[PDB]
Amino acid sequence: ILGGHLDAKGSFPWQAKMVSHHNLTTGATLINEQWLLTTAKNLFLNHSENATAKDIAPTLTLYVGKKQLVEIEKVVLHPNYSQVDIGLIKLKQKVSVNERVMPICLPSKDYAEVGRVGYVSGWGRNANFKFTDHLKYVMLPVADQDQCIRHYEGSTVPEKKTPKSPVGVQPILNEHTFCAGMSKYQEDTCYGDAGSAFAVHDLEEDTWYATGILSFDKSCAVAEYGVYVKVTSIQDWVQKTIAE
Amino acid sequence: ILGGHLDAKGSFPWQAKMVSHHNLTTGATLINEQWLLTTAKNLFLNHSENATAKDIAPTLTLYVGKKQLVEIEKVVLHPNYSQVDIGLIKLKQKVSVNERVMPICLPSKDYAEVGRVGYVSGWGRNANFKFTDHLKYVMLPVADQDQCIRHYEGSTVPEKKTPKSPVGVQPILNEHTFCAGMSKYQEDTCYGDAGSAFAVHDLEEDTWYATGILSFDKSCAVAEYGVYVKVTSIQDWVQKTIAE
Amino acid sequence: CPKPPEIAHGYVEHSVRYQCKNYYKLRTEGDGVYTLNNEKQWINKAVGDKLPECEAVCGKPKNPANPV
Amino acid sequence: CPKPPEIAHGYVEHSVRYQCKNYYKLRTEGDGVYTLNNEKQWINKAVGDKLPECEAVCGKPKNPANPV
Ligand SMILES: *[C@@H]1O[C@H](CO)[C@@H](O)[C@H](O)[C@H]1NC(C)=O
Ligand SMILES: *[C@@H]1O[C@H](CO)[C@@H](O)[C@H](O)[C@H]1NC(C)=O
Repeated sequence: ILGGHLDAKGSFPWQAKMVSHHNLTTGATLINEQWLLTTAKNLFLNHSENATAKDIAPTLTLYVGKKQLVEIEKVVLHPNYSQVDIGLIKLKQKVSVNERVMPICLPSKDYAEVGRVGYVSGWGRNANFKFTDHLKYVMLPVADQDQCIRHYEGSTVPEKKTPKSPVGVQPILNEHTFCAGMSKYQEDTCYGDAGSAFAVHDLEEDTWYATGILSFDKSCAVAEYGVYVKVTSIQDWVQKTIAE
Repeated sequence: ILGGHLDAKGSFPWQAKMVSHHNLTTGATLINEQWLLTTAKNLFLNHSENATAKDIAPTLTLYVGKKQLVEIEKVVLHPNYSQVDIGLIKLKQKVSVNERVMPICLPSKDYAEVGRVGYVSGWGRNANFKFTDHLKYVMLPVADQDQCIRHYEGSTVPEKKTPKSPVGVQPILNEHTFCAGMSKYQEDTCYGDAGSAFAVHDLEEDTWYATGILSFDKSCAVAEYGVYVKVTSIQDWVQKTIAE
Repeated sequence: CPKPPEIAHGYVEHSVRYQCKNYYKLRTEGDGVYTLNNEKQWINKAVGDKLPECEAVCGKPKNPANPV
Repeated sequence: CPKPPEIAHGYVEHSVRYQCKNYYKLRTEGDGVYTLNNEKQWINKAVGDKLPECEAVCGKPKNPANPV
C-alpha cells in the first residue's frame, strides 16, 4: 500500500497474511471461522500453471491477527479462475475469534456503486517498494466501469481492444469485476495487496462487509485503478463450497 | 361415640388420641405442625386442681395418625379455663404431614349457626361403655343456645338457674359456647370424646374447619346436647400463644 | 447438576426453582426462583438469599368424609 | 451447583441458560433455556436435548477504522 494510514487500532481483524514458499507476501480475508477468501494468482505464486489445489496447500504459510500461525487444510480454486481470480482457503481448526481475529461479513446488498468509499488493508509493498512492516489501509472509491475498461484496454468493443496498461501487465476485467480509482492523492494498492477485501462500512447496520477482493494489485500509483472481484458475483459458489 | 360411622377411609387426620397416666383416653385436635387444641378438663384428668402446666405435660401420652407417638414439649392452659375449657399442647418436633396426619384449619368465619351440621370424630366410649377400638365420627347439628341453657340449667336468668342436668354433672355454658343436638337417632358423644373438633366442611372453599372443641362429653345420649367451645372466641389467644 | 453439557465459547448461568411436596405449600414473598451469581450465592429477585419455606396445608383431607 | 440449599419438605428443579461469550452469538431455534428432567436430561421446550451453538460474529470490529 502506497501512502495511507497505519492500522494502529487494529481495525481489520479479518486481514490475513499469506506467504509463498519463496517469501512473497500476499493477502487473504477471513469470511468464516474456518474459511478465507483470496485470489487464484496468489495461490499460483511461485508455482507452475500445471499445479493443482493439493499441490498448492502444503506450500502456503498463513497468519492472522498478531503474527498468529493457522494451519491450512486445503484450498479450492474457483472453477473459472482465469476470469474470476478467486480461491478459498479452509483451515483445519476453527480460529478463535477475538478483537484481533474476526471474519468480515459477506454482503446481501450490492455496494459497488461508482463513488462508494471502501477500506482496503494490505501487507503489500510501500513507497520504497518494500513489504510493509505493519498493516496499512487506504480509503478508495469505486470507479466508473467503462472508464476503467477504457484505460486498461482499447474500448468497450471486443474487436477494438489493445493492451495500453501503464504497468504493462493486463488486469482481468469482466462482469464479475469493479474498479477503484485513486483516493485523492498518489496513494494506492501495490504488489502483495491482492487477496485483501474492499471493505464497506454499512452505516445503517454498523457492519463491515467484504464488497470486493482485490485481484489486480499492480497499479502501484502509476496506473489508475485497482481491479476487484465482486463478492456478490461469487457468493453462491462460496456458500456451496463451504458446505463442503 | 355412641352409634355413628367408622372412620374407615381415614378422613380425620387432625384427630389425636391423648392418654392420661391412669389409662383414660381423651381427644385432641391438630391445628398446626407443632400445636394441638384440647380441653383443660382433659389435662387435669387424674390430677388435683392444684397441678400446674409443667406438672401435667410429662404425665401425658399423645398419638396421631396410626398409633404414632409424638413427644410433648409443654402445655398452655387458657388463662380462664374455668369458663373456657381449653388448653394448648405444643410438640417438641414438627409432625410430618401426610394423609394420616394433617392439621385442621382455624376458621375466619363464624359457622356456629343453629342447624349447621358438623362432624365430630372421637376415641370415646361406645354403646357398651367401652373405649372404641377404631376412630368413629358422627354428624351433629348446632342447637338453639337458649333451649340448651334451659335444658342444662334453670333458665336464661341467672337468679333462676338450677342443676337439672340429666347426667347430674353440669356443663360450662357462657358466651364462648355453643351446643349440638342429637343428630337424628340416639347417637351422640360420650366420655373421652372431649378435645375433639366440631369440624365444618366449607363447601365454597372445600376446606375443613375446627368450628368448636368438644368440652362437655358426658351427655351420653341421655342428655340432649354436647357443649363445644367456639374456636372463633379463642382464636386471638391461640395465635398469640403459638408465638410463643 | 448432573452437569449440563458445556458448549464451545459458551457458558451457563444456573437457575433453581423451589417447590413443596405434598402435603405442603410454598411460603415466600418471591416467585421461588433463585439464580446463582458470581459470589456462590443463589439470589431471588427479590427476596435476596432468603430461602422459601414449605408450610403444611390444613383442612384438605386426602379421603374426606361422606357429604352431608 | 454449587449446591442450592435444601429446604424441608421441598425440592428443586434445575434450569440452565446458555449464553455465548464475546465475540459470539447464540445459534438455536429455542430460547437457550434447558430444564433437567427425571432422566438426567437437560431438555429445552422445545428443541429437545439439542444443545445451542455459539457462532462467531462477523464485521463488528472492536476498534473500527476512522469514519469516511
Ligand atoms: C464457470 O464458467 C462457466 C462458463 O461456461 C459458467 O457456466 C459457470 O457457472 C461458472 N461457474 C461458477 C461457479 O461461476
Ligand atoms: C380471661 O378473663 C378475663 C376476665 O376478667 C378477661 O378480661 C380476659 O380477656 C380473658 N382472657 C382471655 C385470653 O380470653
